[PDB]
Amino acid sequence: DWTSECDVLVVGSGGGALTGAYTAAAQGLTTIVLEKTDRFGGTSAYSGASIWLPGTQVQERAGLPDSTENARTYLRALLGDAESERQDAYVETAPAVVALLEQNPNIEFEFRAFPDYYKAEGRMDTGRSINPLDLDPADIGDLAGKVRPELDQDRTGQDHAPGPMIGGRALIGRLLAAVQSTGKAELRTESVLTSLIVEDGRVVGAEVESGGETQRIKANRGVLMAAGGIEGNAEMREQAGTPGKAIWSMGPFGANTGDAISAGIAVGGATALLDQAWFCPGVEQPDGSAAFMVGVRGGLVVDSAGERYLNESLPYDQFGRAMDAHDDNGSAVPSFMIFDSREGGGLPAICIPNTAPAKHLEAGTWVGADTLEELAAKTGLPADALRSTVEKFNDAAKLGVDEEFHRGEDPYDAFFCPGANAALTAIENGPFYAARIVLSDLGTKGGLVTDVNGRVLRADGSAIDGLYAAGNTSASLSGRFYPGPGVPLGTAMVFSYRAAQDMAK
Amino acid sequence: DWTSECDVLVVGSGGGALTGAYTAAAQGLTTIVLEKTDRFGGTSAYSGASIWLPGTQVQERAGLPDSTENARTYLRALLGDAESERQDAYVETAPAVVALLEQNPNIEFEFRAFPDYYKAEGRMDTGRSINPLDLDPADIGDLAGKVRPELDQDRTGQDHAPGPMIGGRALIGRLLAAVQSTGKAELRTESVLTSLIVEDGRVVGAEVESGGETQRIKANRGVLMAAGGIEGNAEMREQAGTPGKAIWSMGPFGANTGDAISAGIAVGGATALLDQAWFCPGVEQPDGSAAFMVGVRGGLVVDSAGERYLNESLPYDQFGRAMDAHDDNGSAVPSFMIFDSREGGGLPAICIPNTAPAKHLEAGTWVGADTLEELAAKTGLPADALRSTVEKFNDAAKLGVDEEFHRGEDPYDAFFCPPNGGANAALTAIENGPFYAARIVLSDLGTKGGLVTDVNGRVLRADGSAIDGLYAAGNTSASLSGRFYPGPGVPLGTAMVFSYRAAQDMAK
Amino acid sequence: DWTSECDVLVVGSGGGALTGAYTAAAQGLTTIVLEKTDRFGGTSAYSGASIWLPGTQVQERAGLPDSTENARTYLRALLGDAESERQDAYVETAPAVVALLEQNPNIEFEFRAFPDYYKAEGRMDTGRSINPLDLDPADIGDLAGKVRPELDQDRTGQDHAPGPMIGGRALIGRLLAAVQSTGKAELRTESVLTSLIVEDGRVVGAEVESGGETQRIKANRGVLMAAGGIEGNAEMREQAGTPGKAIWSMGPFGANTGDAISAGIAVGGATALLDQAWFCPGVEQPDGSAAFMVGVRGGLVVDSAGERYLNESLPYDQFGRAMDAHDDNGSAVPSFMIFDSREGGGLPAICIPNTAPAKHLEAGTWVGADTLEELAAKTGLPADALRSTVEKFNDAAKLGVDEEFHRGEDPYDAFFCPGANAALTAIENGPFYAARIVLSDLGTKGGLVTDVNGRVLRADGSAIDGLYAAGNTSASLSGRFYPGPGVPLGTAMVFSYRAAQDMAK
Amino acid sequence: DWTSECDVLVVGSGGGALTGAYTAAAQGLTTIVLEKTDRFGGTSAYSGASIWLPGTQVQERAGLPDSTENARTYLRALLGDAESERQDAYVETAPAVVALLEQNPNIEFEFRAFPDYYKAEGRMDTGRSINPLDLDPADIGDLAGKVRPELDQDRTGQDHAPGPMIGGRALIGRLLAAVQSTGKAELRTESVLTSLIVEDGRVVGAEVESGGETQRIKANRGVLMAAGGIEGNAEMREQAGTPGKAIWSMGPFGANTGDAISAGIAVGGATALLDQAWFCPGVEQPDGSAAFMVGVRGGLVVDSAGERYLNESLPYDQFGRAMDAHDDNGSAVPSFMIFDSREGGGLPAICIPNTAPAKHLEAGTWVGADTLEELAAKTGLPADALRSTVEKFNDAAKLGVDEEFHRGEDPYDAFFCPPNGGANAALTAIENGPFYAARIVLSDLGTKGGLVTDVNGRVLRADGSAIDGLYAAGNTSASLSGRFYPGPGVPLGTAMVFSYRAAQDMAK
Ligand SMILES: [Cl-]
Ligand SMILES: [Cl-]
Ligand SMILES: [Cl-]
Ligand SMILES: [Cl-]
Ligand code: NA
Ligand code: NA
Repeated sequence: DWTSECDVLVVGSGGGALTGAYTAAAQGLTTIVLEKTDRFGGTSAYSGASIWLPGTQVQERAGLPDSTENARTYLRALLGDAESERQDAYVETAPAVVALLEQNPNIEFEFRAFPDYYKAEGRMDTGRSINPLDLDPADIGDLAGKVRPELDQDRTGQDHAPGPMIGGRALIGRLLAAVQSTGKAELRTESVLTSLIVEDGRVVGAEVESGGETQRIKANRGVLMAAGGIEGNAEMREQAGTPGKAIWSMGPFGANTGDAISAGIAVGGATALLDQAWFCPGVEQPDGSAAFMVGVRGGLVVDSAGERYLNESLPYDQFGRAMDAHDDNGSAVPSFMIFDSREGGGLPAICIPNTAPAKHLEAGTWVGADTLEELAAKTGLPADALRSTVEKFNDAAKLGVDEEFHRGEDPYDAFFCPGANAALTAIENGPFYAARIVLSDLGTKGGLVTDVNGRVLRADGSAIDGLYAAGNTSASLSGRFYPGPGVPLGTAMVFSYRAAQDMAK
Repeated sequence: DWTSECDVLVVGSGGGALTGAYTAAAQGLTTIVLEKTDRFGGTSAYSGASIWLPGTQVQERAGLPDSTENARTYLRALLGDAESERQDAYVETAPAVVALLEQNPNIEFEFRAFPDYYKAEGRMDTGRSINPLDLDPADIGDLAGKVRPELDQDRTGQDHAPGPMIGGRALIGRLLAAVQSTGKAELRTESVLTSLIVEDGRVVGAEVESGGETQRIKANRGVLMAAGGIEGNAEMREQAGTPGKAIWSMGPFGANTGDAISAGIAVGGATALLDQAWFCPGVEQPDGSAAFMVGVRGGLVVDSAGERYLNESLPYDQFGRAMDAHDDNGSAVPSFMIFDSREGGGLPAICIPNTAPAKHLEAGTWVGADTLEELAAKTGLPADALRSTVEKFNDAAKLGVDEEFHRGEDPYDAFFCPPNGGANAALTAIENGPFYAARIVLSDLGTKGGLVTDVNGRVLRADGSAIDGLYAAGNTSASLSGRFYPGPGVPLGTAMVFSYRAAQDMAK
Repeated sequence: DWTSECDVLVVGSGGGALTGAYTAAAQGLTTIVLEKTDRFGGTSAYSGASIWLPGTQVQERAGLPDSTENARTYLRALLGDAESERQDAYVETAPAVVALLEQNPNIEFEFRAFPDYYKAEGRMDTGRSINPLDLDPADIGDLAGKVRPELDQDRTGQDHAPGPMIGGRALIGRLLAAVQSTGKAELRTESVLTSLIVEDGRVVGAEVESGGETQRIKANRGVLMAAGGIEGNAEMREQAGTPGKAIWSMGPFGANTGDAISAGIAVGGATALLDQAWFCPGVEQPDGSAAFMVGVRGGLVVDSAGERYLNESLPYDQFGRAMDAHDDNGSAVPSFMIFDSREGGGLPAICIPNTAPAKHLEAGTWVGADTLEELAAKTGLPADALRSTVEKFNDAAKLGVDEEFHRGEDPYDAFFCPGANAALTAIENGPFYAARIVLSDLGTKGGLVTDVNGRVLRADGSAIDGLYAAGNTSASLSGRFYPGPGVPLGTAMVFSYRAAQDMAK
Repeated sequence: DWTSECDVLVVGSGGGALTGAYTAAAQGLTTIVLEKTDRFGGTSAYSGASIWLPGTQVQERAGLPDSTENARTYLRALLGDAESERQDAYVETAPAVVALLEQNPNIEFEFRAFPDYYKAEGRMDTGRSINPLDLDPADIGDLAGKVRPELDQDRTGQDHAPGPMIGGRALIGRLLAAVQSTGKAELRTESVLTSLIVEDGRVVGAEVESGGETQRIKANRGVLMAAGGIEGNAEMREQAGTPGKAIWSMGPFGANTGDAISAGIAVGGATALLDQAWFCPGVEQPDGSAAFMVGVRGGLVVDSAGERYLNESLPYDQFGRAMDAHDDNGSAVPSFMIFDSREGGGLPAICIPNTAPAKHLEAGTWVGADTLEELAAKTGLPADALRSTVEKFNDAAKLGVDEEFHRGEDPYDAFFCPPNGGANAALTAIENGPFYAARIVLSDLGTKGGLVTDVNGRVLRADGSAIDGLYAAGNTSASLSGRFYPGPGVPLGTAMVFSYRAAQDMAK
């Protein structure tokens, strides 16, 4: 009947999942971690591993003037009372999560400056998020080769490049080492959750595919599903009304297809926010995929009418949401980023992965021209509107003020730029370029409804015993907002920890 | 006649070239740097930026027990008296080069452990080489985007990945910022030396292609040619008898085609060591290129007879030279690296660039099999020999001693191995299938033959006389190291010292 | 005539002096540093090496929300307009000093939390001061053995203990290595300034004793005198009306006897603030010296009448100034710190150097008793007043409020303490102890009048050509205030730098 | 009858004792720790807290190429088959001890480079030992003040200096916090074991003095005696034939007077190796005591005949043993360390505690002179021999080779030497006067002879049988290392492994 048995079954291997697994395994509960693909970490591995866990011992070490209450105030100011109990659990539990994790020899974080994303009471203009320290891959042995590589390697048929493991690779490599060190955890790759097993109304285990064979794994205390969102599943996204496209998602291709959300729905779990994502502008690639565009430091962006319609320096989720709001049957998706040869043909932003300009020009995702009139012809933009847009923006750059969209009036805008306003630079030294910008995502954020301890709830608010969800398998407490750097990982980690604690009671 | 004029004309933009440029420009000499391609740095940018500049203030700050004389002793012990004057200039000048460079706010180095490569008096088992600190690209402005990206990006149609600039990218980014900061230097890309201009027997400038137009650039004090070797030029390699192949070279494809060496020969420069390179084993790629294989930590290697013939843990140049020495009509090039599934299908070494196993297996550069007999059939190796080779190696791993090739009896062999191995961290049994065989070819990190030079980088004629106004350093010059790669950073260290000395000579 | 020549002659080898020397030597000026004793560093070597240099790249790395203007506002709020130009130069120049120093491979700093000392607009409750990184003594070669050792070694006939060089020893060891690295500087020990040499009204060099021989050293650009204060000169202190005593000073015994201040007076330099010091409470030692008492976390303090008279948690300079104000009798100098056995007999504060309780008890600097009545008899304190004082304090601890002196109503009070108020802890588990507390100092702060570039001024405000002063050789811009951690070193370093820059013009 | 009762009674509070206590208390056994003095930690607190626990998770996290088997090979190569079972238990159990301890939130270690002490198969030239992380005293509350301070404070009437707790202070502070955190342990100071209580041939408890009153404490599972060696007991040392002197021992004055070893003998425990110690050269102090001399980086050493007789750069135990071997009725004890004014009068080594040169000169433990002839007169050395010895050594320094004692031919010798020496960083000419001679005596870091034990720490009788209920570890026990100090951290590492194993045995 049962192929194996454990106390805590964890589905997925991102930051949340591994934090849940660690929490369970470190207090003596036998734990099995199931990863679908041949690598641990998912999108978490791709990430910069900024983590929004405020008011902890990490920020105390840095002498940061902030607190749990200040962070609570910020969330409340942005999110309102919707999900206030989960907002409270999120900020209140951050210190304990960080304390537990840093008690492991394989884990250490530090504060790294990066501004919160909205002007509101409680905002930190320099940020409050933390990051794992760089990791020498030699220091975790055979685990390094099981961590998913960064986007710049993973989508070009490559494994890790020669430096240290940084960002998400450090996060996942350190979490894995921690989980392994407990001696209470079994880490499996190529093991796919297919359905949950329910007895007398309680989730008691799961059915799983690996090795072509199907298995049944018993979970005495519970199942934590932290297996990502629906971002890779075009059908679910289209049914939910999610903007963007699977092909533009920055999740690992084919990994996060909503399997855990579906398995949860099948046993009665309610869902929410399925039309929402962690949005970002994406630089369209030759193969139809996208690259995360972050840290804009020049150029401007136009809709298909050749006009500016947003502050290009906006945090990525707000940028993406403005694309979607402006879009009318494709007038803003794609949009076009217009820039000159100031950076030798390079686009003035950080693009992940970072495809050379020559490949884009060869494929036609970018076009270049000696004049704006010619650029307009090649892109389908109106020449007069485009010329007029650029002249107006260049006047704004001269004055150092953008009266139309107020670019360069916020610490986030200034943060990425080294004239009168560092964020406003004239577009004037040809050749000129236009890059297609699409509506990408860093995962979706809709999913199973959960309570403050990660328990999956039915439509009436009752808890499905034995079943927990966190990360993008769960509907985010953040609703339509991306409050600052590290919220996706921070929420994932806090609720995975709380789920494991609940299972331990 | 002249399109522009400067005091010091530098051809190339690797570590050496930029160090020469900095040295000239920082003491007031107007300098022009010509880079052939659209990015600065060449192979130097690809490098790990380990630099063998011993006995300097950098190693003092690490409390390293070493000195100029200890380093001199090591070179002498390996190289003998051949080029002893240039050996002396190399070690004696290192401290002044480092001191000059670290004076610049854009440049700082630190010691990083990595062992010297030969057992000899003066060897540092932990190393003595230094590296530039990681560099936030934001700290050098628009120069970051002009630095050539790492191999793992540059050969897949990509620009820099998101972290800091490290290794060669930090080296070149910092050097460029230093050169720019002088206010005496002009840095040019897509500018190609075609020939040297000689008046009354003196090199007085150069002819250069850029923008489809040809230019003539006057050099009042001299021309420093640090434009790399012949690695990318199959013809020059074949004429010279150089082993390996241009496509297997780890230099940037098409950059280093021996142009400066040819230009030097054309004005009377003598050459030497043209059959020599900085060799390394390369993991054959699906497209016929190679990947630098360094830091071997498992597996074994066989020739086409299914037998071991070298210590697989040898420093890369010695490994390469052993392939070439063993090779008889292709019996050792390619060789086959045999490994098991201990690392989940990964090859137990550092491969640059790091192509995923699945691509290799799809292309057939690697083959996998559940047994050795089958692995032998898929590679052409004799099954009995292969099986026997692996059993014997596995016995050696059990005992912790390799009596046949003495692998794991040297700090270099140990340095790259992970913990919790056996008796000998370099000897790990090949026993948990599936088993794999990867083709290994004779790659290079540049060639090291070229124009004959003196202690101040001046290009010499066959009779030993100096061609006035003409200097060479880096792989445009014949290396003082001859047939030896003494330790980490010798190619960059020699390039940097002699570029500095050339610029100092021009300043007299 | 002249024994040697240099561009810049620096007298002293504390943080200021070496920073001045570095600034000169790093831009090509030949520099000679003269240290009186056989070790470099003076009191600076003894220090914790907290440095109040606000709004620099160091605090930017830590994401600290502060700025030059915020720091300027704080000084102005405390100090008023007296010395406003020098207040401006101090805060405005801090970034450049830090930038120059961190450009040297031997120097790096980091922010370390430690609150500013007064409630006022611009205060950083977590601080804004910075510290040199720990230094492995092996990394600076033979220089390590030329750095003065910490107080816990230096006053017991010892050289450096085995760990890294930290605090002032790291500051001085890194500054020395930086100065040496320039190849433009000569570092001399056992070389004592005796008088300045003036030609045509310009200071052109100095007369110096070393090796029993007197020398004359020519200074082409100038002489920087950063040779400490008058703290070790009982006569100068008495003449000036400086409270405390030379033996109680935490300066190195006999080093800082006001030599440079006298030499300056002798060529026409005006002086100011000579009755002022950087004050601190000191734990009286068996040999009549003192130990810096900092980070009070328990106990209470009484005058000779057995009554509390100050907030015992005050920053040290305010504590010291309150002792002096209350002491119109020897009634407050000594005072008595009353504590119980909560810390096993240890005094609840940090004492530098840290003499064992058993030595104090043996010498009678401390007394112990099973009751307060007996403690009073052994100390001379009135028993009833003492008992009553402790009971009242204990009631305050119970309520969590000290109505009499408002202890525990400030971030500085809280910072050092791990009931209702962490700073108020009942004194109730015997045996009970009384330790004598005297009015110590961390150097005096009166001296030669100087301008924004460190030039020594005459009584009419005119500058004595060729002559500069900084650190405690100079009258501090801070007047009667110690604004926060690192002001003594920060002012010393900024004005030494500015002096060297002025000499370079 | 019984004053109190516990499952496991631990005598002593050094690293071993507290590790035993933790092991017992963390798995639910009630534990009482008895410390004789008013501070916890003993010599362990004084130590650098290097710990030789190879092949554990700690060295894995540093990527160190080493293993259990490599370590086993090293011990076997030095020690031979004598105590091979205990050698095996030591290396095999290290990982589990580390794992258990690092599971506690108060404990974390890291690898720190420091070479193993002998040239032999399995030596790590960089070392394999680990150290506790620096500890903020605020993180363990009232326990910090109960930890014995470092030597540089403890022997001058001082408590902890102002930095973090490091070395032994960190080790003991973290262990204490871990023990306390179990909620199963009672930590007592000023509680002195006087004798063991035996019923029907089983040790069932102990008699203990504290508060002037005598107590009887029942131990249901057993008594672990980890109360140090005989180092502080001149009578026991003289009876055993131990070289050195109590007054020169680096143990805390009066703490380790062999009380547990005597108590064990009294109930039938056999003893071994009582004439052995963990030896070191000691710089003789004004008060007749000594200071650990480690990390020699200059000077030379002579016997009373003014001649060199050993490699001065030898690891401390080998240095000490060479003094003892050469000594003939005081010809080598004291020896004289001869040095010049290169370091301003400082002795070229690390001395713990670090008494200023002026105090030595004032007391006459050191003498200074402008010439070697005079230095000789003041020390009782022959002038000609001394002069000749120094001239010969200076020639060796010039050549960079010491043909007589081969100093500077080993990674340990090099490890402590600053840069920019000459040919050999360990050999520096003695030539810039004044010249100094410092008296060097035969100090110790504890003795290593004591009660015979098995792989689980059980005290054995002369016939090899185990005394039920009785365990010993650390220097209360005879060391498995015999006459050898294999590398850094062996005294603490053995103490900790056998204390853990004893507690595990008691838990069965
Ligand atoms: Cl983020
Ligand atoms: Cl190299
Ligand atoms: Cl301060
Ligand atoms: Cl040791
Ligand atoms: Na790539
Ligand atoms: Na001391």
